[PDB]
Amino acid sequence: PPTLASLQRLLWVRQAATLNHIDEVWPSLFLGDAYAARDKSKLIQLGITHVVNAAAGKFQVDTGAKFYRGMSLEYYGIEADDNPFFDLSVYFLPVARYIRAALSVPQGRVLVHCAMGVSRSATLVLAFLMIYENMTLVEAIQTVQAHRNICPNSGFLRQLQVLDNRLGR
Repeated sequence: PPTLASLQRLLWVRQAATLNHIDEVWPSLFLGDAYAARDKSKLIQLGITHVVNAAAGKFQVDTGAKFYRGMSLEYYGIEADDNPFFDLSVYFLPVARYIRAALSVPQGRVLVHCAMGVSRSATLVLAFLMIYENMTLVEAIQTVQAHRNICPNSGFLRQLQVLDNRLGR
């Protein structure tokens, strides 16, 4: 049973010098930023079939279904703030399920992005791994963090612990 400090330490202890716009963090599963989000072309390259906008909203990364018009891809918008007091966890299961049914598609290649792809979307990716890849939070992080610097905020971490916990039992 880890403490917060241990996770944050971990989140610190393993971080490369730079951060890219997108990153395959798991087979057919990408963590990206809003730049990569609107990078229609690389999207094409990568063969993304599903975009998870965890920074969705007119007041945030307002890409929506319309931005991808003509493009052969499906969209999920989650109107979340990167605030410790924002309950991302209410999105934890449904998104795990969304991402799951996608990757279950042969072509299934999912992008999960927020603004900078390190916290809000990072977190939703974590939960998915714990929930559907049989991982734990630390394992999730070590796995994910092998390809992309991440750092869910304290409250998102606290959110994950709880999830780790429900799953422990």
